[PDB]
Amino acid sequence: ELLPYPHQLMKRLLNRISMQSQLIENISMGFLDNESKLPLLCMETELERLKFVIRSYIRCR
Amino acid sequence: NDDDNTEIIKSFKNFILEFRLDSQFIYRDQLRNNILVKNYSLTVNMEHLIGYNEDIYKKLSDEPSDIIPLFETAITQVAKRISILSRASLPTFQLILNSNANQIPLRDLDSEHVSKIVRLSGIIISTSVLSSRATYLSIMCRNCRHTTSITINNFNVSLPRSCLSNCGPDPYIIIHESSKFIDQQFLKLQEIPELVPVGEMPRNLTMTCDRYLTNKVIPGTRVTIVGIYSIYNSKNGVAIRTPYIKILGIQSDVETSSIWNSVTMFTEEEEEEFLQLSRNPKLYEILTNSIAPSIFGNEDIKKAIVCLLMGGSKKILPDGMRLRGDINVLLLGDPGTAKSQLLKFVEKVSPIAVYTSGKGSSAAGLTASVQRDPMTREFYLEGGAMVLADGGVVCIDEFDKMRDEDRVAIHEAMEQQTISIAKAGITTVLNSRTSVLAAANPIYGRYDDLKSPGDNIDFQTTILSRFDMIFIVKDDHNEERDISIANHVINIHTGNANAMQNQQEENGSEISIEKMKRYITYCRLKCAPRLSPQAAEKLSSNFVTIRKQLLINELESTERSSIPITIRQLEAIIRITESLAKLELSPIAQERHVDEAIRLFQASTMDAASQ
Amino acid sequence: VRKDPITKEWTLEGGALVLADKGVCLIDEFDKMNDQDRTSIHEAMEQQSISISKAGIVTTLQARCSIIAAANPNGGRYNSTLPLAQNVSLTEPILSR
Amino acid sequence: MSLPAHLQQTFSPEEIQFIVENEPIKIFPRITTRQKIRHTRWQLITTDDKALNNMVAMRSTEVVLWIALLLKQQSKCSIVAPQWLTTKELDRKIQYEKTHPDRFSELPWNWLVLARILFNKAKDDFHDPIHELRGKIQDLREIRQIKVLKGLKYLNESHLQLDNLSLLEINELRPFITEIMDKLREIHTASLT
Amino acid sequence: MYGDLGNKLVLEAKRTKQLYARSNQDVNLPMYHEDIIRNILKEVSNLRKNTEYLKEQQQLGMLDDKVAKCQYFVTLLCMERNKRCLLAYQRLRTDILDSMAWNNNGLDTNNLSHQEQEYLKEYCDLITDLKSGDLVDIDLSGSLVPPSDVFIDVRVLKDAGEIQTEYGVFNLIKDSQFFVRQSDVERLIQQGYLQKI
Amino acid sequence: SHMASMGYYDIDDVLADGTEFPCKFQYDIPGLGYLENNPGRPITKNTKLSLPLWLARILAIVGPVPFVELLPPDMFSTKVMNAIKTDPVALDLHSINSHFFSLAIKWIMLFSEKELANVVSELLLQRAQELNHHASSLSITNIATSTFLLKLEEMEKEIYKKSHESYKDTKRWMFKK
Amino acid sequence: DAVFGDRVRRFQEFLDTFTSYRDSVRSIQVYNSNNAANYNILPHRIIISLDDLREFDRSFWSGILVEPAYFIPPAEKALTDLADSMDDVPHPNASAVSSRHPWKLSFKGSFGAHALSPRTLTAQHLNKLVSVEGIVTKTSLVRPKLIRSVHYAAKTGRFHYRDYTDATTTLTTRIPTPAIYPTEDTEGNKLTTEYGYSTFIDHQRITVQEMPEMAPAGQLPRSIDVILDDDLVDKTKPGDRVNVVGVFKSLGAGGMNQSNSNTLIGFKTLILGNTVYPLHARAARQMLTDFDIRNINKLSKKKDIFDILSQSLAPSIYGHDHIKKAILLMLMGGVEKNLENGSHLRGDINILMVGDPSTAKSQLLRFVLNTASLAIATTGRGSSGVGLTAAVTTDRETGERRLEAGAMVLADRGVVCIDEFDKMTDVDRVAIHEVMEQQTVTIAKAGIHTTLNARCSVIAAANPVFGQYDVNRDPHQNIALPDSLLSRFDLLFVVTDDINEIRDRSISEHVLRTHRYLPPGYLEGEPVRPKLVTIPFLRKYVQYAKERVIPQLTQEAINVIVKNYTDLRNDPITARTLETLIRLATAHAKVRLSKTVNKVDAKVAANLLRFALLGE
Ligand SMILES: Nc1ncnc2c1ncn2[C@@H]1O[C@H](COP(=O)(O)OP(=O)(O)NP(=O)(O)O)[C@@H](O)[C@H]1O
Ligand SMILES: Nc1ncnc2c1ncn2[C@@H]1O[C@H](COP(=O)(O)OP(=O)(O)NP(=O)(O)O)[C@@H](O)[C@H]1O
Ligand SMILES: [Mg+2]
Ligand SMILES: [Mg+2]
Ligand SMILES: [Zn+2]
Repeated sequence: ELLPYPHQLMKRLLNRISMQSQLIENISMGFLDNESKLPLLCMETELERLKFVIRSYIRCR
Repeated sequence: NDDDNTEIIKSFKNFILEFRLDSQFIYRDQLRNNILVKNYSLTVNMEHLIGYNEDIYKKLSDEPSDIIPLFETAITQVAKRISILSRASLPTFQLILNSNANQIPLRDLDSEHVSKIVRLSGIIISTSVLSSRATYLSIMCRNCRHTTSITINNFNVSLPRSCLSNCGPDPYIIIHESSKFIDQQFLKLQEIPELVPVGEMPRNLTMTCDRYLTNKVIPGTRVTIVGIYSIYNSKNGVAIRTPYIKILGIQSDVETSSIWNSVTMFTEEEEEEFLQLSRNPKLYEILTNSIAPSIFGNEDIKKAIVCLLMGGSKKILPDGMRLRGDINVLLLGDPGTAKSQLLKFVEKVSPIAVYTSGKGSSAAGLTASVQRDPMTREFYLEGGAMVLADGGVVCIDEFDKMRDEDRVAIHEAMEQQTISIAKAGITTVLNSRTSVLAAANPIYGRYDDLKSPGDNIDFQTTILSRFDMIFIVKDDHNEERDISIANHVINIHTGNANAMQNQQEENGSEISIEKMKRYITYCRLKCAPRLSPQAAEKLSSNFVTIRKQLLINELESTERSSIPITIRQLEAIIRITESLAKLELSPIAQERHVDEAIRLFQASTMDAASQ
Repeated sequence: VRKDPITKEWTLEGGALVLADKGVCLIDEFDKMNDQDRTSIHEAMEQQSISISKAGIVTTLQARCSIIAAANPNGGRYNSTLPLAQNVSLTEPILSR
Repeated sequence: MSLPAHLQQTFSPEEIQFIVENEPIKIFPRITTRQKIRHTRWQLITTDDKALNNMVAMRSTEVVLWIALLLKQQSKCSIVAPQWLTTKELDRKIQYEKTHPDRFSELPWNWLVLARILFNKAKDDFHDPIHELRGKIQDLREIRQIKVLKGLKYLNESHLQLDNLSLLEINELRPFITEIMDKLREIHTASLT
Repeated sequence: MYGDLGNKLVLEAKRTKQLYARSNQDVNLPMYHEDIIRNILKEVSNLRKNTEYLKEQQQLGMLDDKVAKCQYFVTLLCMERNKRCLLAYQRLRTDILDSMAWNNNGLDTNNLSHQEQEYLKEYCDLITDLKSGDLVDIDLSGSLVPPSDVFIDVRVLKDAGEIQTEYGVFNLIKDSQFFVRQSDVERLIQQGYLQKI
Repeated sequence: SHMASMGYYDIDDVLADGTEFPCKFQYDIPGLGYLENNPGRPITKNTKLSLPLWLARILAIVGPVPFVELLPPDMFSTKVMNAIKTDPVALDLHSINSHFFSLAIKWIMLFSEKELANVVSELLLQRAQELNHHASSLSITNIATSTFLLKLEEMEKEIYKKSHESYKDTKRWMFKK
Repeated sequence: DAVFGDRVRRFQEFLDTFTSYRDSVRSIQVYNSNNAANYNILPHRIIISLDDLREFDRSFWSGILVEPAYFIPPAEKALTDLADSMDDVPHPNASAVSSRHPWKLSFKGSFGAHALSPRTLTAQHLNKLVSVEGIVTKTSLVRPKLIRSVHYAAKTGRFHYRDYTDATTTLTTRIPTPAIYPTEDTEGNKLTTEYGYSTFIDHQRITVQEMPEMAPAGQLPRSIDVILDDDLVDKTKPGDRVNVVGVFKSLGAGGMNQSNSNTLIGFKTLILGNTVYPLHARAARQMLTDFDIRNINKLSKKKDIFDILSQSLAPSIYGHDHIKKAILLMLMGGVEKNLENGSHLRGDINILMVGDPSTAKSQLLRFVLNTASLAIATTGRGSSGVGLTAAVTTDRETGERRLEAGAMVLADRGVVCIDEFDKMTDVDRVAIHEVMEQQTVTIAKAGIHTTLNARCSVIAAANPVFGQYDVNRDPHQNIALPDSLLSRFDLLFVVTDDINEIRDRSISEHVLRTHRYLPPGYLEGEPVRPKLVTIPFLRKYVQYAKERVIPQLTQEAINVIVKNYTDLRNDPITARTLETLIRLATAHAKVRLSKTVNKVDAKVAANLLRFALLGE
C-alpha cells in the first residue's frame, strides 16, 4: 500500500535540516579566525545520513 | 597403524575448517556450495595446502595412494558437520587437485615417477564407455551364512580368504542388491605434437578417472592432467607391469566445453565482454583482420572464413525436413597463395576442428571405419575425421589429390549432415554436422587463364555444388602488389610483425585466438537469425538474375557450366546472410546483411564461374 | 598405417620424411616416380608435417626435412631453346616447393 | 521508475548496514572532550549529543555505531565488542543451536552485520583471538542455514513463524519466501468459490 | 487472426525488459516499432470498419439477435487485445524513460517516437520542479546507495582540466588521485570523470 | 472474474493470455469464419477450433448455453498430472508450456478445481526447494545447475533471477566492503 | 521372512482395491482354460499402472522404484497367491502341478528421473527400476534355461525336485546352484530325470543402443545389454526402436577374486527386463479409433484425393508432383500373388531417381525414410555387399556361428532408401539384383547355407556419369548402371535442374518461405534444441490402406491396361513393364479404399508410367 504521509514529522525534519545546514556553515566562519574539527565532520556526516533517509523515503513513495 | 591414520585425518579436517584468505573460509564455502547442487566433491588447490601446513603436502606427495583416501574421509566428516543437524546419508566425497608443479613431458615419465603426483598435458585420443567399480560390497558366507561388508577406496583389497566368524577356503559371495558402485572411465592421452622428439611416433598413456571427473572430456581436446603415475599387473617380458595415471584433476585449456548439451558454462565477466563486442560498429572489420594477421591480402577469403566459423542457422520443419546450417568453402588456386596457411589457421581458431590432407586420407579414415575388437571378436564402429570434427570445421588440404573413391564418401556428410553405414552387420546413420573448408590446385598446377574455365577444374558438379563459396585464387604479378607483399613478408621474418600484431590487439584493431574462439563458441549458442520479410524480396530478385546470367554465359560457351548455380546456391546466399547476423548477435537478418552476402557470393562463386 | 597380426588393431609406421626429420631426404630420379607417389611430398615441403586420417587413426606427424631431388629433362637431355616448364614433366605447385 | 528495480520490495545489504550503524555501541575514547570547571562541540540532530561532549580518555561510554567507526578510523577510539561476541557466549549459542533443532537461538537481530563491521574496522579490540571469533561466527552461520533449509519445506498459504532469524538472514530470503508464498496463495484463492 | 501482430509487439517488449535488466549499465532502449504499431493501428481501423458495416446491417434485418450479439462482441474483443498490447509496450518504454530521467538526466534520441521525445522533456521538467521547491534541501536525484563512507580516495579517470562544482574546484589531471569528502565528488563519479567507489 | 495480482500492463500476463486452447463452438455464426482462417464461411456448430485464451476465456461465459466449450487442454491432461505427481524436480515444464503456472491459475479460476489446485500447489512447493539450492550455490555455472535452469518456466525464472541476486549481493557485501 | 510377508499382504490389499487387476488375472485364466483344456495361449503376466500404485501406497511405490529386489518379489508372490485363489480346474496334469510358473509383473507410466537412455544410465542407477529407450541390435539366439529339475526315485515312487539359481534368474542374490542334476537320492536310490515335469524358461540377450539422433557432438552411440525371459523373448528384432523397463543390475565378482590381478576392470552390468514397448515415431503402429476410421473413409470419397495425399508428402519440396505421386503408390504398395509352381509375383514398387545435382533426390529419400512404417537408410559408399545382405558372426552368449541381418533383410515388408546408388562398387551391386528379382538373399558361406526373405521396395537416387544429365547422349550413356538392373526398377525418373525465369522465381520464393519458418514457442533468433493433410494423419491413412484393402484386378482395368501396354510397345519397354502397370493400378485402388481395380486406376497408372518413360 501507499501509506499515509507523516505530515508534521516531515515539516519538523525539513526545518532541522535547514537550520543544521545553516549552523554548519556558520561554524565554518569561526575557522577563518581549541579549533578541533571532528564535530564539524560529524555534523556534516549526520546531515548526509539524514538527507539520505528522507531522499530514499520520498523516492520510494 | 590406525592411531596414525586418525592423526592424518584430524589434520585435514582442520585444513577445511580453518583455511581462510581475507574474510572467507573458501573450503567450507566450497563444500556447502557443492552439497546443495549435489556434487559430492571438493577441488583443492595445492598452493593453499602448502600455505596452511607444508608437512601435510610433504605427507601427501611422499605417498599419495595412502593419503588421498584419508583426505576423502576427512572431507566427508566435515561435509556431515556443515550440512546435517547432529542428534536430531552422504557418499564418500571425491578429492580433486589443482596444481602449478612443473609439467612433466609425457615421454619423460619413467621409474623415478612411479607412485608420485605428476602434472602433465596431452591430446585425448580416446574415451571408453563408463564402467562400475565398487565402493561398498555387501558380503555373505556361502556355508555358515554370516554377513558383513567391505568399504573400498580405489587406489593401488579383495574378497577375504577366511569366514571372519570348518567354513571353507574362499567363503564369500557379493550381495549385489546392497552393494554400492561408482563410475570409472578410461582415457588415452597422446603427447602434444610440438613436444614429440625428432622422428618418433607420438607416445601414448592410458589413464583412469572416476566419479565427477568422468565424461569431462571428448576426443581431440587438449588437456592438462594432475594424477598419480602408477602401475597395474596386466596379462598382456618378465617382472614387468604397465604404467597408467590415476587422474586427480582434468583441466581443459580453453574452456572447450567437453560433452555438452549447449549448457550455460560461460561467466558474466566474459559474457559482458562479448555483449559489448557484438555492438562495436566496426565488428566485421575487427574479425576480418583477426583472421590470419600474418597473411597479406586475401580479404574476401578472410571474410568468407569468418562466415564459415559462424555458419548460418540449422532448421527443422513440421515436414520433418532438416536444413543444413553449415557453410562449406573451396580455395581453388595457384601455388604459394596462403591456402594451406589459412587452413592451418582455421584449425586453431575454430573451437572444434581437424586439419587433414586429401592425399593422406581414406573414405573410412574420413567418415567412419569398421574395426574388429580382439577380445569379443565383434565388429564395432570408429569415427574418422568428419566424426571427430563434428560441430566444427574439417580442413581438407590437397583436395585435388584425394582419390575419386575417397572424395565421394564426403558427399552425404556435406549436405544431409550424416554418415550412413551398412557393414559387417552394423547399420546406423551417424550424425556429423560440420563445415568443410577445402584447398586445391587446378589441373596443370596454375590456372592457365587463356584455357577454357571447365578444362582447368577437375571436380564434378556433384561436389562443386556442395560448396557455398568457391574462390578461384589467381596470382596476377602486379608490381605494386608484389612490393606491398614483399615489405610485409620481410617484416614477419625480421620480427617486426610480432610487435605490430601485439600493438593492434592493444589498439583494439584485432582480437586473440583465445578471445575469438570463445566469441565464435558464444554466437553459435545465442543466435539463429531469421530473414526479415524484406530480405526475401531481395534474395529472390537476385537469384533469378544470377540464373539468367548463367544461362547467357552457357549460350556463349556452348555447354553446361563446370561451376554451377543451383538452388543449393540460393541456400548458400541465405546461409551467409544469417552468418553475418550471428556476428553482431542480431535476432534477425536484414537488407544490409543481404547486400554483403550477395557481394561475397559475387566475389567468390560467381566471379569464379564467369572465367 | 600397419595392422598388427596379434592385437590386430591399427598403428603408424613412419616413412622416409619422418625418419629424416631434422635432416635430409634424398630423392634420386625424381622425374621417374609415379605422379601418385611424387604428390605425397606437397605437405612435407611447406607445412613440414604429415597429416594422416586412415583406419580411424586421425593425426599429424612432424616432417621437418630439407629435400634434395635429382631428375633428368624430358627425352633424357636438356634442350636449351625451350622454357623450363617444357624441359620437365613436373608442374608449378611442385616446382615452386 | 523513481526507485530502481532491485530495491522495489526489499533492502540492499548496504541499507541493512546503514540500519545497524544507527545502534548504540560501547567505546573507550582516546580523547578527553570534557571541559573542567577550574572550544568546538558536537551539536547533532539524530542522536544524543550529551554523550560525546562528555568523553574522558579510557572511561567507557556509549555512542551511535556510525560515530564509533568514524572515531576508530582515526586512533581516537576503541570499540568494545558486545558480550555476545565472546568465545564463551558464541559457544553457548552453538550448543543451543545443536540442542534445539526446532528453533533458532536468541542472537540479536544484527549479529552477522555487526560481526562483519567490527572484524574489518575494529580487528584489534577483541579480548579473544579474532581467528576463533571468525571461526564461531561461521559455525553459527552454517547451523542456521541448515535450519532455514528445513523451514522452507513448510511454505504455506497462511503464515510462517521465524522467531530469532537475523535481519541479514531475513533479507536474503525475503524475495524467495514471499514470492513463493504469494504464488501458493494465488493458486489457493483461485480455487475458492 | 487479429491478435497475432500484438503478440510480436509484446515479444519485443519482453526482449527489451530482459535487455535492460541483464545488462548492468543504463543501455539505450531499442528503436520504437513504428511499423508494427502502424500495422496494429491499421488493423484496429479495419475492425472499426467492421463495427460500422455490422451496425448498419442490423437495421437491414440480418438476424442481429444472434448474429450481431456475437460479431460485435468478438470484433470488440479483438480491439481490447490490440489496445492492451500497445499499452503494455508503451508503458514499459515509459518506465525506462523515467529511469533515465532520474538516473542520468537528473544530474540515443533517434530511438524514441516524437511523443516520447516530448514526454521525456516534460518529465525531466517535472523532476526539476520537485527538487526546485520545498524539499530542495535534499537532492532528490541524488544517490540511493547509503552514505557509509566519509572521505574517499578517487582517481581522475579522464582529463577535464580545471572544473568548478558547487562545493569547490578540482584540476582533473589524467591519472592524479584525490583524497576528498564523498559528498563533493559523487556527481563527478556519476558523470564518470572519477574512479574508485 | 479477473484477480488483482495479475496486472493489465504485466507483459508475462499479456503473453500468457495469448496462448491457444481447444474450443468447440455450440452455435452456427455467420461472419466469424476468420477464426477458422476463412472469412467467407460461417462458423458451424461442433467445429473444433483453437482460440487464444483472451478470446476463449470470454466466449466460454456468454451466449444457459455459451458460444464455446473449452475442451480439456493437453497441458492439463492426466499424462501431465501423473508426471507432476511422480517427480516434480525432474519435470521439464518449460517444454509443456513456457507459462504453465500463470495458465494453471487462470484455468483454476475459470473452473473451480480443488484437484488441480492441489497438484499445482505441490509442483510449485517441490520445485521451490531446488530453486533455493541452485540460487544459494555461488561460485568462488555447473552442469548440474544449468541442466535445471533449462527445465525452468518464465514464472520461475523471475524467482530464480531475483533470489540468486539476493544471495549474491549478500555474499558480495560480507566478503568485501 | 518378516518384511517379505508384510510386503506380500501390503500388495495383496492393492490388488483387492484396484479390482481391474483381478479382472485382468481372471481374463487370462479363463482364456487359457478355454483354448488349452476345453477346445493361442496368454502369458501369466500383468501390467500394473505405477500411478495406481503411487496413489495407494507411496512407500510401496518408492520401494518398487528404488529397492525393487526387496519389493517386486513380494509383489509377484502376492499376485501369484491371488491367481491360485481364483484358479479352479478338475484333474490337473502333472506338468501343471509341477510347473514352477508364478505370475510376473510389468509396469506403466511416469518413471520421472528413472526414465533414461543407454548414455545417461550410470552406476548411481544400479539396483533401481529403470526405463531405457533405444534401438535394438545383436539379439542373441533363444536358449532354454533350467530352473527346476524333477526326479523320480524308483524303488520308492517319490518324485523329488531341485530348484536352480543364476545371477540373471532372480532379483535377489542366492548361492549359485551348479547346473548339475541329482544322480542319486538322499537315501542312495538311483534317480531318473523327468523332463516335461521339469521346468525350463526361454532366455535371450539383446543389445539396446542409444538413438543416433540423440548422441552428443562427436561421440558415438552407447549401449546396454538387456536380459529377456519367459514371454518377453522374441518380442523384438534388430532395428526395432524400443522402450524397455527393467531392474538395472550388477553381476560377477568384478575382479575382486584373486584369480585376476588387473585391479582396473569393473563389474558387468545388465538390465533384467520386466516389459517391452515397441516404437516407430521419432508407438510402433497407430491404433485407429472409430473417429480416425470415419475421417479416413470420408476423405477417400473426394475425387481430388490422389492430389491431396501426394501434395501432403514432403510439402517443403516444391514441384515434382509426378515423383511424389509415385512415392505415395510405393508406400501403399501393390498386392503380392503367391501363385503355385513357385510363380511368386512381387507387389512392391521400385523407384529410381537419376538426375542433376540439387533437385531434392536426397531430400525426397529422407522424406520416405520418415513417413514409412519400416524404412532403412543406406548410401552407396557406406554399404558393403555383406552389410546389405547378411554377415557371419559368433553369438558371444553361446559360442555359435550366426547370421546378422543386413539392410535389405531388416527392411523386409518396408522400404530401403539407397542414396548415392551409382557410387556402389560392382561387387556390392550384385547383392541388389537378388533382392529386386527374388525378394530374398541366398547365403553360402562359413557352412551356413540358407535363403532369407528380403520382401522390400527399393527407392534409390543417383546422378548421371557426367555430373549433370547430358541431353546430347543416350540414357545408356548418361546412366552408369547395367540395363539388366535398370529393368528391375518400375519407375526410372530422369530429373534436370533447367533454367527458366518463372520456375526459378517460383522455387526461389518457396525456399525463402521455407527458411523463414519459426517453430511454435521459440523466440525470434532463438537456436533450435486449399487442402493438405498432416503427416501423422497421412501415416494413419497409409496404415489403414494396407491392413484393410486388397484390390482384385477387374475387366474394366484390363481393357485399359492391355490397350495402353500394346500402344507403348508398338512405338526400352519389355514384358516386365506390363506387370508395373498392374502394380500401379493395384496400388492406386488402395488409395481409393476399394476392393476392385477400376478403369480410373488403370488410366492413372498409364499416365504416371508414360510420364516416367516420355517426360510428358
Ligand atoms: N599473401 C601472403 N601473405 C603472407 N605470406 C604469404 C602470402 N602468400 C604466400 N605467403 C607465404 O608463402 C608460403 C605459401 O605457401 P602455402 O601457404 O602453403 O601456399 P599454398 O597457397 O597452399 N600453395 P599450394 O600448396 O602450392 O597450392 C607460406 O610460407 C606463406 O606464409
Ligand atoms: N524443388 C525444391 N524445392 C525445395 N528445395 C529444393 C528443391 N530442389 C532442391 N532443393 C534443396 O536443395 C538442397 C539439395 O537437395 P538434395 O536432395 O540434397 O539434392 P539432390 O537432388 O539429391 N542433389 P545431389 O545430392 O547433389 O545428387 C536441399 O537443401 C533441398 O531442400
Ligand atoms: Mg598449400
Ligand atoms: Mg542429394
Ligand atoms: Zn561361514
